Order: sequence, then C-alpha cells, then structure tokens
Amino acid sequence: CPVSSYNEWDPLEEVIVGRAENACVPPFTIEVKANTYEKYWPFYQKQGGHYFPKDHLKKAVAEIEEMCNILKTEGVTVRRPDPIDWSLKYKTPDFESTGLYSAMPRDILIVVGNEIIEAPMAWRSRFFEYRAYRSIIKDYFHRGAKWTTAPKPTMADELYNQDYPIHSVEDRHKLAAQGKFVTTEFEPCFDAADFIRAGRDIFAQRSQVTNYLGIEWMRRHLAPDYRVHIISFKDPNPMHIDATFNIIGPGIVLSNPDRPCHQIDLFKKAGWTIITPPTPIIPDDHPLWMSSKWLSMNVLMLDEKRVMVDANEVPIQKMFEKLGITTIKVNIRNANSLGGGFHCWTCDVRRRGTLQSYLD
Amino acid sequence: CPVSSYNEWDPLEEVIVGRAENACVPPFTIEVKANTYEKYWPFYQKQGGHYFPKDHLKKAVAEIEEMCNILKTEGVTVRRPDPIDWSLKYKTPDFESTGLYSAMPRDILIVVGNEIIEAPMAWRSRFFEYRAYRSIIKDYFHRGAKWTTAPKPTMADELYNQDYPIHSVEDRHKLAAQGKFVTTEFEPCFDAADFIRAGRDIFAQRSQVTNYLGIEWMRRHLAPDYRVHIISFKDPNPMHIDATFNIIGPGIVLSNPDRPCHQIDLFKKAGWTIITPPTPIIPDDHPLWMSSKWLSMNVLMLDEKRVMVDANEVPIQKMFEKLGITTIKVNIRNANSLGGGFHCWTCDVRRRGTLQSYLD
Repeated sequence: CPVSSYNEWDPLEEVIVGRAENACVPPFTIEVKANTYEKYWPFYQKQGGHYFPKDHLKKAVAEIEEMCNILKTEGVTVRRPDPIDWSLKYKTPDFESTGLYSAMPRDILIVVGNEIIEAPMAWRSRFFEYRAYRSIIKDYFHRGAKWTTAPKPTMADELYNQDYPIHSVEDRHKLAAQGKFVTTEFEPCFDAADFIRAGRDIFAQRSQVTNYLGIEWMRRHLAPDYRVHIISFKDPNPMHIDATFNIIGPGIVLSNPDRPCHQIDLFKKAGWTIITPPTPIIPDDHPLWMSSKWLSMNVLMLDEKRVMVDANEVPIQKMFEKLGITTIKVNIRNANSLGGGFHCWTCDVRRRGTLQSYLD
Repeated sequence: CPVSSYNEWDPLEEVIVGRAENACVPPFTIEVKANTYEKYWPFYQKQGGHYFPKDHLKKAVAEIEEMCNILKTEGVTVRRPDPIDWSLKYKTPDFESTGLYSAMPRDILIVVGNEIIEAPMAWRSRFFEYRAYRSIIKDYFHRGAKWTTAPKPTMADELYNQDYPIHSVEDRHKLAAQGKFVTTEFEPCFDAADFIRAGRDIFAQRSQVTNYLGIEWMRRHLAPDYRVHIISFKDPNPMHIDATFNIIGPGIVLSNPDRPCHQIDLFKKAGWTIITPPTPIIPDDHPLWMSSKWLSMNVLMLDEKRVMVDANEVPIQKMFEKLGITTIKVNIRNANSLGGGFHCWTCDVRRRGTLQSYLD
C-alpha cells in the first residue's frame, strides 16, 4: 500500500518531486496568455516552442537535487518522473502543439486515500504531460494502489473563450465574479492543483484551467466518502489554489492577503485558525515566468510541526517559528521561475495517518 | 587544422576507427589477469600469443566496415590505422612480448584542442601499439596539429603488483578504495580511455592501467588551460571510464548503475543531469573477452541529438528516443568481443565547436 494520503500535513513518507529538464516555453495561445503577466509577453512571443533558458534550467536542476537530498535526510522516499524532451511537436485530431515540462507534479497528480488521480489538464502544451509519470504510477498500481485518469479533454477551440479580454482590462474580476474565465464549460477540464485536501473535505476553486464541469466530475467521482466544496477568492487570474489558500494543519490555513476568500466565514464558524502570511521579499527583477511572487506561502509540510520553506523568505520563516513550526529552509529561487514552490514541485504519495473530518 | 576537438558531443567531422585484423590474445601476465573474468582464464592460458578466433575476427571486420559506411553516410571523414601483424614478438631491455591489436583508438589517442596525445599504456602487449597510428598522426602533424607522446614506461616488473589478489577475492574493492591496484606508482602509465572530455574540464579515473603519476603528468601537461579532475566509482576492476561515466552532452552524463560515482554531488551541485541507462540485454553466452556487458552505454555522439547506439540494445535505444536523441543503430555484437563499443572503437579527431566550461 505505497499510496495513502488524506491531507497536506500528516507525517510525510513518500513523495514525487518534479524535473526542470528540457522544459519548453509553451506556444503563446489564448490560455497561456490569460496566465502570463504583460511583462513576459515578448518572451513568450519569441521563445515559444524553444527551451526555457538553459543556464537558468541548470540552476533549477541543482536546487531541486539539493531539495531531494534534504527530503531523503528528513526520511522521505523520493521518486522522480522520467526524463523527456518536451520540445516534441505532437498532433491530435483537434490541435497541434509542443509540450511544457514535468516540473509540477501537483499540477497533474492528486492522491485521495489509496488512489492516484491524473488530472485532465486544460493547456494544449500539457496534453501529454502524464507520460512522464507512468513508470511511477504503474509501479504503485502493481503494488495495490487504485489508479484513475479523469476524462482527457479534446481541447478543441470550443473549450476556450477565444475572445477573453486577456489583453488587460481587469474586468476579468467581473467575469471572474460570474465564474466566467478563459475556459468554457464545453467539456470537463482541471489541474489537480486547484484542489487542496483536508481529509473528508476537499476544497476546489473554479479557475482559468478548472471549470465547473471538471469540479463536478471530481465531486461525483469521490462521493459519498469525500465532499468536494467550491470556494472563491478575489483573484483576476486564478490558476491553482496552493498559493492562495494553503492548508497547513488540522484547522489551520494560510490565506493570501491579496486574495481573500468569499467563504471565509464557513471556516471561521468551524473554529479554524486563519493565518495571513507577510509579503514575499523576492526581487522584482527575478523572472517569474509562470506565477506571482506568492510562491513564498506555497510551503510543503513534512508534518504538523515541520515545514519546508524558502531559504530567502525570512519574514514567513519567522512566522512559522513563532507558531512553533520547525523551518527546513531550502533555496529554490531559480526553480521558482518555472512556476512553483515546494507544494507545486511535489506530490505527496504517502503520509502516515487516517481519514478524518476537520470541519466538524 | 584537421585536429580540433574539446568534448564528446560537438558535431563530428573526422574520426579514426580501429581495426580487428590480426588481433592476438595477449600473454597471460599479471596485468592481463587482473582484467580477465574467471570465465576466460583457460582461453587466455591456451590462446595467449595466438590470434583471436579468425572466424570471429571476420565477423568483426564486416561489422566495422559497415559502421564506417554509416559514418561516411552521416558525413564523417573516417581514417583507419595501418594493418599490422600483432603476433610479432618484440623485446625491450625490460621484457619480451607479443602484441594485441589496434581495435581501440580511444585506448591510445586522446585529442585535447589541436593536440593529439599518444597515451603511454600499461600493458606489455600494447607497448608498440602506437605504430599502427603513425601514418595518420604524421599527416595531421604536417597539416598543423600539435603532437605529443606522454612518457613511454619501461614496464619493468616494478610497475606491477606481482602479488595482487587477482585470483578473485573482491577485497579488490578495499585496495581499490585505497586507490591501490595492479599497477604501482613506479613510473607514469595510463590509457587515454580513463579520461573523458568536457571542454575545460577533463575527468580521469585511477584504474588498473592508469596510476596517479600518469594522471598528474596529464594535469601538469595541460594546465593552466585544462583542469583534470580525478573521480572514482564503486568498481573492483576499472579499466577505462567510458562504460562507467560517459558524458553525452553539455551537462548530461550516463552513469552506470552498477558503478556509482563517489563524487556525484559535485555534478548534482553543478546542475548536471545524471541519466542511469537500463541494463544490457546482451546474452551471457556471447564471448566478451576483454570487458563487461556494459558496452551498451559506450555510445558515440555524432552530435548533441544524434547517437550511434547498438542495434541489439533496444532498451537503451528507447531511452535516447524519449530524450529526443536520434538513434543511429549499428550492430557490432562481434566487435564487442574484442572489448569495446562505439566510443572505444573510435577517436574523434575533429568536432565543430569551441572550448567552453560546463561545470560553471
């Protein structure tokens, strides 16, 4: 029973850590643009289809290797996806594209109990990302784990709001206020990272890459044992929930001050402790091609009292320390450029614990 | 400027490919025994001084001729050593012996920049192996290349640990752990194949045929432009590094799973990608008189994306293919019996590129 994980904090025993190797800049299509900050559009326009800067990838490789050494030191078993050249151009009957990477296992795999679920994805450049994780998954399957792949979308034009006001306008907030994004409800689609676990309750966010159809597929697939709840925040470009509402312990959650939750009262009434982290200190000159500066709260809990946090983010380190949480500082400043922190770069396969309810 | 090569992967333009003709079984002396698997001792004991099985040499000749046709097809200029009868018994003031062959140019010649260096060797049966390559080297010399022959050893008894526990014992590992092998530090000796190039950094291994004196001679001879680093692996019978740690691209290396590198962290910290190839599928009944089954990772790179790999080794072919490397499959199953794969059977004379650093 290699696979077994019901939440984000029980004692970690096995984890999959991503890879920065052969990462490619995704072609600049509507869904990519909806996620990209104005500042990087020229980069995407010129670099699409080519590898991310190799000198930059080399630094990320080193940072992640070190992170892996630390995990092993802390007694965690680490598995890595297979090395693949993401520059290969593939073609389905609906579209043609080059790949992205297998850096973020949290984007594609989620473990609920004894079951590993491969998310469908919503980006064309991520259609074949599952290929990097098959060796690992088959091994767990041969050893008893349940294996599920949610319905792979066609990703035909009908899935995208080709006329979304990505070009800056901010009324993204308005459509966003209406649950209206760059992805339509044409077919189910989602990234596993828009879901965050808390035992019997899983919380999901309708985002640029996760639609209501996708969430309903999860809700219907996991019921009656798990309840999937939809929550929202003040955020014009949502893509993943772990840098917005990261649950770090039974009844304790980190809420991004810039992205308040519309349903925060549900948690307050539940007696949950809402902690608002201090702002990131990451320099504005450091390239964050795929995310915001908020990767600092994208922490990974080795257990209730041990957190893997960024070596450079001192303010948030102090915060955990005043709460009695031992900080394991690792530097992943360059790996951050690919779009993720510790929670995104990993997928907890096994945590020592049982299924419980923390919402009462 | 016919000669010019700084690493193992830049676009190949000229290469020397060995010959299987008149190859002779070396006399069974201490240094030969230290390299021979128990399974072949009777062969060496009875065949020493005579030609390797002629019906077997004929198959190797054919395989190598084909390999040469492919190289020419791929636009590589191929040179071959001169045909020599290796059965001639020679006598120096220190010893008497019959020769071996000129099948492995990688064993005796290494190109660093515009300079071709003839290694000294450490086996008595290989004392006069350079004679087969003189016509080629003088031509390059007349055309501007630098030519260097490292100090030829006396190969007197003092160079060999006459009481080495070759007779099986495995504590070879222990002496090996102490950098202690069948060759003493009596005088400089080495095979060029214990060195593998990566621009400004060359890595060497102290092995059964390459001592610290030999490595220091290289380090001192190439400084300050090149840095020669010594690395070690878990290996009781080392002889050459290219089937243990074969560097295939800038920052990418194939590490033999059976022979882990003690200094792997130096490379991990450098952001290098360490790939571990799958096991060879070569039958245990096929005679490998001079090596292990690991000849499968002894690949030759025509360039960063083109590799010449064994036609029979499908698993490793698949591996390169998933990495986006075009596989040029050639069958050299019989040539393998003489002791080498593609990297051993060749010596890259000219690769299109410049001197660079890949270790940062």
